Amino acid sequence: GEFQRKLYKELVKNYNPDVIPTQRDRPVTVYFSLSLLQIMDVDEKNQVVDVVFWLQMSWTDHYLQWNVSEYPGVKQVSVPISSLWVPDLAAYNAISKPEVLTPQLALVNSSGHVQYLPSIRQRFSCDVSGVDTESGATCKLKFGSWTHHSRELDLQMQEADISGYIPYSRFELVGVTQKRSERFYECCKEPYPDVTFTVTFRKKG
Amino acid sequence: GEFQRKLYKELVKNYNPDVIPTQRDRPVTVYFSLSLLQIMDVDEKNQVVDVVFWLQMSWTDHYLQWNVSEYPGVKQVSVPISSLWVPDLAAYNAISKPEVLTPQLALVNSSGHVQYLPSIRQRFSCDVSGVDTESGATCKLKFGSWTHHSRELDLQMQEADISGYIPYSRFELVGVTQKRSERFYECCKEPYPDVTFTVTFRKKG
Amino acid sequence: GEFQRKLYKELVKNYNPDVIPTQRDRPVTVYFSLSLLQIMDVDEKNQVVDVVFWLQMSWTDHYLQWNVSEYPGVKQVSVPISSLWVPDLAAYNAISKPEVLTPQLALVNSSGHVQYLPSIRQRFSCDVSGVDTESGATCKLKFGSWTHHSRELDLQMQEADISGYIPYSRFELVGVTQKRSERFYECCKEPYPDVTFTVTFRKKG
Amino acid sequence: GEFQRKLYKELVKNYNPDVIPTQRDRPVTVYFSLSLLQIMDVDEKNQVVDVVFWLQMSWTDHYLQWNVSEYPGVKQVSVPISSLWVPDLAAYNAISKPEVLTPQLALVNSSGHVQYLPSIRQRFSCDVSGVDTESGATCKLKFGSWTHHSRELDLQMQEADISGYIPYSRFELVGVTQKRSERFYECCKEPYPDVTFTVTFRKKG
Amino acid sequence: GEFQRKLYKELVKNYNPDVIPTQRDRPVTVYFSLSLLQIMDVDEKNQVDVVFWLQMSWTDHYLQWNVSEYPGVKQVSVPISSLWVPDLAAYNAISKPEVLTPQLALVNSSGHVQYLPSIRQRFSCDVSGVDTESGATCKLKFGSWTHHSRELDLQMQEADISGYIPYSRFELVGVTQKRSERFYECCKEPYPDVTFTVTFRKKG
Ligand SMILES: *[C@@H]1O[C@H](CO)[C@@H](O[C@@H]2O[C@H](CO)[C@@H](O[C@@H]3O[C@H](CO)[C@@H](O)[C@H](O[C@H]4O[C@H](CO)[C@@H](O)[C@H](O)[C@@H]4O)[C@@H]3O)[C@H](O)[C@H]2NC(C)=O)[C@H](O)[C@H]1NC(C)=O
Ligand SMILES: *[C@@H]1O[C@H](CO)[C@@H](O[C@@H]2O[C@H](CO)[C@@H](O)[C@H](O)[C@H]2NC(C)=O)[C@H](O)[C@H]1NC(C)=O
Ligand SMILES: *[C@@H]1O[C@H](CO)[C@@H](O[C@@H]2O[C@H](CO)[C@@H](O)[C@H](O)[C@H]2NC(C)=O)[C@H](O)[C@H]1NC(C)=O
Ligand SMILES: *[C@@H]1O[C@H](CO)[C@@H](O[C@@H]2O[C@H](CO)[C@@H](O)[C@H](O)[C@H]2NC(C)=O)[C@H](O)[C@H]1NC(C)=O
Ligand SMILES: *[C@@H]1O[C@H](CO)[C@@H](O[C@@H]2O[C@H](CO)[C@@H](O)[C@H](O)[C@H]2NC(C)=O)[C@H](O)[C@H]1NC(C)=O
Ligand SMILES: CN1[C@@H](CC(=O)c2ccccc2)CCC[C@H]1C[C@H](O)c1ccccc1
Ligand SMILES: CN1[C@@H](CC(=O)c2ccccc2)CCC[C@H]1C[C@H](O)c1ccccc1
Ligand SMILES: CN1[C@@H](CC(=O)c2ccccc2)CCC[C@H]1C[C@H](O)c1ccccc1
Ligand SMILES: CN1[C@@H](CC(=O)c2ccccc2)CCC[C@H]1C[C@H](O)c1ccccc1
Ligand SMILES: CN1[C@@H](CC(=O)c2ccccc2)CCC[C@H]1C[C@H](O)c1ccccc1
Repeated sequence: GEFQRKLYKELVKNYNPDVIPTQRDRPVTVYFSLSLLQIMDVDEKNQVVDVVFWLQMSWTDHYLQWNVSEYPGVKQVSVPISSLWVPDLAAYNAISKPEVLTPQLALVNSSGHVQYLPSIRQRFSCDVSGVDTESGATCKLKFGSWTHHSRELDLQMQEADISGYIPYSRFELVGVTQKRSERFYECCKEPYPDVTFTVTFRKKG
Repeated sequence: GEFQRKLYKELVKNYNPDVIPTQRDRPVTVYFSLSLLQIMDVDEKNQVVDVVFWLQMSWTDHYLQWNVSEYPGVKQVSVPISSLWVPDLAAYNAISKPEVLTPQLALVNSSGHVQYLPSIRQRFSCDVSGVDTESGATCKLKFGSWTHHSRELDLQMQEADISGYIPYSRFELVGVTQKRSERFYECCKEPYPDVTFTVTFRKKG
Repeated sequence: GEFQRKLYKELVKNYNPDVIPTQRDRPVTVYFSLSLLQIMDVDEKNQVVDVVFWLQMSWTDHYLQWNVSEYPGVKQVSVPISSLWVPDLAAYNAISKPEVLTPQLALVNSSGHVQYLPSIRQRFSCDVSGVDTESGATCKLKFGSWTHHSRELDLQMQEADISGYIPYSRFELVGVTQKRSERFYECCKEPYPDVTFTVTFRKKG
Repeated sequence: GEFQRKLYKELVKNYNPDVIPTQRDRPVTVYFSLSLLQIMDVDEKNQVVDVVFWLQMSWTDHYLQWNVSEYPGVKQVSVPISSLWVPDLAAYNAISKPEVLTPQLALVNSSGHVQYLPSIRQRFSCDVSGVDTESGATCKLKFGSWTHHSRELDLQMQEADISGYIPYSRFELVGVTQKRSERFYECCKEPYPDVTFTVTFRKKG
Repeated sequence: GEFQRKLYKELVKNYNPDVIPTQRDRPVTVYFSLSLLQIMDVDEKNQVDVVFWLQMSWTDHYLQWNVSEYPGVKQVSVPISSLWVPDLAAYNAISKPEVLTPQLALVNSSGHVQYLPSIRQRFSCDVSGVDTESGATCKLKFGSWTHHSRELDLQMQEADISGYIPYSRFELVGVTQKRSERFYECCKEPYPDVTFTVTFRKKG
């Protein structure tokens, strides 16, 4: 429709995707979830794990809301992420650039709530020593904002999800636990929240 | 291509390729089919298939129609996909980005019917255990829109053909099946359709 | 440079690189040749041949012509292919993207004749069964417009060249034949021409 | 506050990111530091070392400061590095392109002080012969500006950090030492500074 | 600096990087040299890998300024996007060049440009004699892909083997350089190429 086209036009007007959408007194709450899909490979020589996982990120961008009466049918839109602000979450212990497997698009409803849900393949540093033992190996996948502290970006975990782990992998996914931490570095005065997903796994047999 | 040069300007005038071209608010019906060309490799350790395949996607974009009496010779135009809306179809169980082998061009006729026919190479998660057996290994290649539900994008399948499959391959096709489904996700209130290409194959011998 | 600079401004003005420069009842004739330089590898398990070759494409684009008197001294210009229309030739049986090795520039003279001469590495589907037999293996490299039928794009062979084939190669180049075909598809009224290069080769024993 | 939005647009206004922000014929002082995270691999045949490290770069950009009373709650911004000048530091003995593992953003505070802190994977030419010996192997990681001399870009080093080295690597990090050098080249009229990080390491066992 | 900022603005004004800055209707003279830093690998089966420092320099008359008008500014560092660069091709490369260094050129007030990319690239070569005492000899052939010798005058400077790493498994026996001029039965004018010949053998 032309309404959806006017709306797309207006969402981008006077909008800078480099500007985190805070409102004074308020940090941007970003809800964050990682679903492990497949353990692609263990490098026992170089201490590396290769994983495929589904990230779920959502937050409210209040510069992106619209009155639905002015845009009758339009209740959500699908938008390329280059055109809006997205959390600068970094994989603290990645040793490779992420390979995004899915279309780089976000959903946005009329309250300005954004949902961005990439599927990603990425290699991480990990001690994979015990992978062929009963206890298994344990990898920490650690994520957090690279440039935004707690009072700018409040990173929130959502519940752990192993439901997506492929059942025919040569690795048995023993468990996944998660932890949110606020670290002080002393670059900065402010703490930076990070979310850590702890994956325990072992060779089947 | 004098009339052709005039047409190309009018088509891109006030056109936003981020916007799914609904009307009513009809879903855009998208016709989808996969023709399998070559099974490039099986990874029995990591459970992956490497395949080369030919997609056929077609849909009607109503903003892309013209009066043919106003452009005498012009029945059809060849257009970069970067300038028009294309379905955001994702391979749900891919573990690599799709590698597009063919020119990224679509054919558009005067009533707005678009055809995009890329040949593609891509790796998928798959249990390839029984590839040495006589019942062979079965891989599900699942495709669907990433951000559009049923009432926005009506994904319909067109019939499979295996005649494109290369005959001098080390794998033989034992079975092929396409099938459309409509599932709910924890996600959304609207169902999302998908098309699943199920292929069964084995080592020759 | 004085008139060259002004001429470059004019060639891109009112010019659309997406529009095939046909005229009513006049296809764009595209002269096309392949010169094999080296056979990098043969994959007998996966049925792939890895080749380096030089393509030579030439055609006339009447929108690219100019009056030499108006630009004295300027008889040809070197132009990035991104800025002019180029033939959308695809490698039909390629299983990888082409790796263009040379600068992506085309030479254009004042009557609009374009020459584009890329050196390319690409991998193709092929039955290399006979590579160690020295009746040899035979690969067919197949090329054609992906979106223009023969009354839009008139694909013409020119005599192939093997003088450039590497003499110290692991593989002995037995011979190369070329063939222009015109094939119909159940889809379209108009046939689509292709050029196929048949290369026969064998390991040096 | 929409003061962040106001500030960003002022920062990029009348600003060129290709221009090093010198004042008064005074050089831009760039403070530089390297923290070694992991030695991914040693290639003893081709004499290559593969490493992941964290660079710290900071400097003052006088064009990028703002009076904080004019933009109330804004004390620092997060900014894509393509919108501001950043040091063109190169690894002089790298044998691969640097792979940047983190978001390409820089922090900037109101007095124009910038912090850019990429984590990076890169391979370096290095004599890795002694890696099995007790004295280990020694690799110079040599960095400097590619195009700015001492009087434009005053490269200074802060102290390196081995506290980030992963404890479960197959290589023990014996030590990292750093040294700042400055030399004339016969090529150019002005001298160039460089910072070299000398890494000693051996195989556990 | 504010002088630099407004100088940059002026250099790119009306400037088209696609246009070889021929003046006059003589060539742009392009000075060209190669410094071998490391032989990374040989593929004796497929007959093929090196890391080298290219040096290129030429005058772009469009890029001159008067230093009186820009007091401090004697040279600037610009992205090579923003200016014309030689379309030099590696005639026998079998891979795309991986450019290791920042893509920046130096330009001085006379419009003299220096572009010194460090590059890793694979080349076709008969490496079969590599273990032998006579070694393997490889040719690295470079030249303009679209400009003939009266648009682009390719000239070679002396080669630098001082940068070759001493701890390589290959010993660098010798390097020579030659400028040639070839006519192709197609194109009126000749096209000049500079070819660096590299002889090297396995140590031990
Ligand atoms: C766009 O998507 C977002 C994400 O789904 C969506 O936002 C959510 O909206 C609901 C309802 O407006 C929010 O729920 C509210 O939160 C507060 C405190 O957190 C509660 O107090 C509210 O609660 C209720 O209890 C009342 C009793 O006094 C009842 O009368 C009332 O009915 C409520 O049951 C309320 O639940 C929710 O917090 C947000 N979530 C986020 C992450 O913001 C938004 O509505 C969508 N936009 C549109 C236009 O649909
Ligand atoms: C543009 O292409 C479409 C698809 O090939 C043509 O449409 C079909 O037309 C037949 C009869 O006209 C219908 O029975 C089908 O249901 C149509 N299919 C779809 C998907 O719409 C259409 O005729 C072409 N337009 C022109 C002007 O030739
Ligand atoms: C532009 O280039 C074309 C192609 O090289 C020139 O045309 C050829 O002209 C020769 C004689 O000059 C003929 O023998 C060939 O058969 C032509 N080839 C083709 C493909 O047409 C053309 O003359 C050039 N124009 C100018 C003004 O120099
Ligand atoms: C911007 O950041 C810089 C660097 O963090 C701040 O400066 C340092 O402050 C300490 C404490 O007074 C000094 O000892 C250092 O010498 C400063 N470093 C530099 C490079 O100047 C600076 O204060 C910040 N600006 C504002 C407005 O907060
Ligand atoms: C710009 O650079 C060129 C080359 O680096 C300078 O030119 C040269 O002048 C010296 C002595 O005057 C000669 O030995 C060189 O052979 C010259 N080289 C060339 C290419 O002409 C030139 O002077 C520089 N411009 C300024 C303003 O310093
Ligand atoms: C970037 N840094 C915080 C800011 C900060 O610490 C910092 C900033 C500037 C200078 C010095 C330190 C933000 C959150 C990430 C953290 C980075 C971590 O050290 C790190 C670096 C490299 C690999 C793994 C982890
Ligand atoms: C992408 N997602 C739906 C959209 C959506 O989930 C969603 C939308 C908005 C918010 C939260 C979730 C569209 C239909 C597919 C489904 C994805 C499937 O679970 C999936 C996830 C990861 C790998 C493979 C498959
Ligand atoms: C793309 N196709 C023709 C058009 C067409 O078929 C077509 C048109 C419209 C609708 C459906 C199909 C144009 C000429 C090329 C041909 C390609 C060949 O099929 C093919 C497909 C996959 C691998 C190798 C070859
Ligand atoms: C690039 N070079 C200087 C420029 C310059 O030398 C030069 C300039 C002009 C002409 C000839 C040489 C600038 C500062 C860095 C220095 C680097 C080193 O040379 C080098 C080159 C190649 C590989 C490793 C190291
Ligand atoms: C491309 N060719 C000249 C042009 C030309 O020959 C040519 C032009 C037009 C028509 C026919 C041939 C320009 C200068 C470079 C030269 C290169 C060499 O051919 C070549 C081709 C492929 C791989 C290696 C080398």
